[PDB]
Amino acid sequence: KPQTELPLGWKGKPLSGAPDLEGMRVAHISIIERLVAKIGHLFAELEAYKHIYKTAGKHPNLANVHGMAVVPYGNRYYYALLMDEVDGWRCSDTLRSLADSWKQGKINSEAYWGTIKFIAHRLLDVTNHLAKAGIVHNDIKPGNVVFDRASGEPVVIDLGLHSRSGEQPKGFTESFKAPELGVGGASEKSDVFLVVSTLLHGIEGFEKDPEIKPNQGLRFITSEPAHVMDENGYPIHRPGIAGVETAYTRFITDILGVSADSRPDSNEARLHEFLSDGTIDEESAKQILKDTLTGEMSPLPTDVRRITPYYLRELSDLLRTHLSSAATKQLDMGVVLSDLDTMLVALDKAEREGGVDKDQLKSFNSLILKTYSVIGAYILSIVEPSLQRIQKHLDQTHSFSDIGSLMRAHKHLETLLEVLVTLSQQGQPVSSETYSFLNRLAEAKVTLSQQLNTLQQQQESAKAQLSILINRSGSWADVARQSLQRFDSTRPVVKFGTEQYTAIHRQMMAAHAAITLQEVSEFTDDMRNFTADSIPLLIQLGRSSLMDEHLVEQREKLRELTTIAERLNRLEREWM
Amino acid sequence: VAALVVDNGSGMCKAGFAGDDAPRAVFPSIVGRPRSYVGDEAQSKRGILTLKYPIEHGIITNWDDMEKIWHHTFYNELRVAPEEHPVLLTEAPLNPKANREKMTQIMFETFNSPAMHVAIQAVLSLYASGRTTGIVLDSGDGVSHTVPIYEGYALPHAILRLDLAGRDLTDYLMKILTERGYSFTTTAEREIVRDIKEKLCYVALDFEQEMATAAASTSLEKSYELPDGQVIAIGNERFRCPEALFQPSFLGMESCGIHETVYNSIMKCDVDIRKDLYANTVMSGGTTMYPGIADRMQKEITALAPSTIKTKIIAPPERKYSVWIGGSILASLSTFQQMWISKEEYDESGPGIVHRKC
Ligand SMILES: Nc1ncnc2c1ncn2[C@@H]1O[C@H](COP(=O)(O)OP(=O)(O)OP(=O)(O)O)[C@@H](O)[C@H]1O
Ligand SMILES: [Ca+2]
Repeated sequence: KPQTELPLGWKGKPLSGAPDLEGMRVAHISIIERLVAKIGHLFAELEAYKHIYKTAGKHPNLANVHGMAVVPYGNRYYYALLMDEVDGWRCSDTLRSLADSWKQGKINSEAYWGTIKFIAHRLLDVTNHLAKAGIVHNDIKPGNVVFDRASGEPVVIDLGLHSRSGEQPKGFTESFKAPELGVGGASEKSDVFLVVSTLLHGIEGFEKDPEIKPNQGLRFITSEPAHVMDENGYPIHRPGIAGVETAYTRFITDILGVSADSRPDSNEARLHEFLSDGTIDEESAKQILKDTLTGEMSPLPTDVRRITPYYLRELSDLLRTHLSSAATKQLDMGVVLSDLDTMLVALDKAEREGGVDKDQLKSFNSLILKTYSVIGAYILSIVEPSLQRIQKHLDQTHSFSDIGSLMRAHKHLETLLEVLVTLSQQGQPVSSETYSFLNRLAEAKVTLSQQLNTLQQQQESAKAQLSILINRSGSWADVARQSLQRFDSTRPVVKFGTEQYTAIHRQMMAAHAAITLQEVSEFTDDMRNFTADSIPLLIQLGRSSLMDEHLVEQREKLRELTTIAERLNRLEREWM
Repeated sequence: VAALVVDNGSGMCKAGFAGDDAPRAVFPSIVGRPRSYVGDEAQSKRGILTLKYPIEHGIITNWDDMEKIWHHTFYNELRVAPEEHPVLLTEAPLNPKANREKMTQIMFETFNSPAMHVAIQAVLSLYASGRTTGIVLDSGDGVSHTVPIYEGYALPHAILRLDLAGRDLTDYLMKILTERGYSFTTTAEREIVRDIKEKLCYVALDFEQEMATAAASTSLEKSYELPDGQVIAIGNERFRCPEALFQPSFLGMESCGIHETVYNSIMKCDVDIRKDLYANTVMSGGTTMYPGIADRMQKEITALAPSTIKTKIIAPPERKYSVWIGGSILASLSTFQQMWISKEEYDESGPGIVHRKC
């Protein structure tokens, strides 16, 4: 008999309403035919539920526990906490899918934030409910929150680290915990912290940036872009970064950024500006969650992480272990070629995007070359995806940004080819499959060189037109720069309020803009024609890093000239 | 005595006296119940209220709340006595007859108006253009309409409704501003975003070209100062937001843009009158107030229409009040005082009279 046909039994006296165990069978936590069993601290957890149930009562957003049972598991029999199954998704999966549908326009902004504030009101109602029984949860996080598909309701499902009010917590999650939690006891105001940091996790998308922790709240970048740009000019939200102080940021600040004493409790937090203003009907919110949970789940994003100095060092550490293993003759030849392929993908991503210094890039690139040398001195199914990835890179539209990428890809295919035929020298001979693979590599190398020659020819052409364009600017560049700087010194900005209230302020700008436009009145046609040529060229040159650093410096020279010229071309329409 | 002109919309209510250039009272169509206030005060006291919109997509859905707005309009905004002034109300195209009778009943049995009349909103906008023939693009806060009108008669079979308007655009601007680290969520902040939309947005004549300009440099970026003093800066969101009017896919909708909706309305009319519609395309509503929308509208329709067709777009300087202005004009005519539904007529016929007189 497998354990799927072994019966279950009770340990103590089950709670009122508990089901009959006679017909139940088995398919951490296991599923029972729907019920759920959680396999010392377990018995204290059941007692916590019972205390809550008799002091505060049962709760729709709290787990429904039936009692302690003995279940067949792992060639043994275990004590198991029996509870109703919350059929749906976990908090991380739900909030990711919710935000995803929002961005795709499946729901509008009032539906998204309304649902968010609905979820907040429920969680804070739970922490308020536990506070009635004098019980602190101490471990509220996306893993311990499950949404029910049928009702669209958030349900917290764990009490294993609970404690009474004023005593030390049984445990905590270091990534979400309050500053005072676990030091020096626990409190309701520590649970409120957890609720917010949990929400902050799923709103900002902290799962795409492992270098930051939800309990650190929000960073404020106000004098600089609080965002990053993509390929086509669309701003992209940075997890944990805020560009302006709003009700949302105040909510985080007034809770995650204050001491326990100054921190609001569950009822106070629900009266906050963020949770008071901008809410929707509960059933509308519940309906949105239903539709989300009955739809397609947004998967955990893989390889979405930005290449930072920290992460680049991590990738560097991975390569050095291969170097070390090679010195001790235990080098894994298979995983070192596949790891190197992720390095190139990481390096390409780091080039087109920003952040990491170029000194660290050349250093990281040298480390890759070093690993190649060690591999070479050390002397198919694994290198196959590497060729497929590169071949798809060859069938795309290329830019000047891709030249450094195509060079390294060529080096990789060249190294793969060398490795294969070198192993045939004093090892297994070249097979019919390896042979056909060698020529597929060889064909890609040819295409790689043909395409790389074209790009550099086009680059030299673009570099020629670039210098020609900079030359024309010499007659108006510095004069127009001084004028626009004098104008920008007046701090031009559109003000809030009625036209009456902003009348004097607006006509002051029109006067300033007029003066500036009179000082450059003799270059107004040159600057108009200048941007007609420079903008399409700036598009061709891009914003990514290029090998020719002189070209990069000149490209930014043009970008600054273009910025001056195009703004003056639009200055009348903007402020007059 | 001066007749009253009241224009009830999804987001804003316009009221005043017939014979004036602009409505003297313009306030949000919001009613706030406990857990009662109307308009601005309802917004200022939102902390103890639940705000609702009586009008949805140009159609009244909450008659109890609609009464409070009219009561607020009369005794608080206009500060007049409804029983001493005839009243001209407005209605959306294809407004259900049950709504028309209910509207009639309220003005007579609740506010005791001496006389009333209700007119189609788009038709009043055409009158304010000095036209009896043409197609109107009416676009407000909740609904957009294309209404072909010939010799004073609206053509019901060619009228198209498009659930795409101002509050959708404001909502859209709220989402795409988060990508810049700006998180506006509350109703108060929604109004601020609406303010940003009305001051920094514009319609690009060539969308893909402007996107290239926005990506290449910082030339298109403009700064805005929040009421608390905070300064934000936005870029391509300026023209990406009203672009949704032409590309509803930006809003998750699989429907035609305003330019293609106008074309489809014209193409449902008789062949021999399409020329007159093309030459007299009138724009109405606050949503049509974006800088550059007329030129873009001209461009897009020209691409759809046959080559021989002449395309002319009329866009009045304050077409946010065109409906009201058209109403003020109509109620000022003494040739029109023949059309009012008198209190006597109502007591004789009942609510069902509105189908015969209006
Ligand atoms: N200058 C402007 N630029 C852009 N949008 C504007 C401008 N002025 C007003 N609006 C928008 O117009 C909308 C309201 O206009 P209007 O009063 O014509 O429509 P409404 O009657 O309230 O709505 P509906 O016609 O759907 O009933 C608001 O959403 C507002 O954001
Ligand atoms: Ca309207």
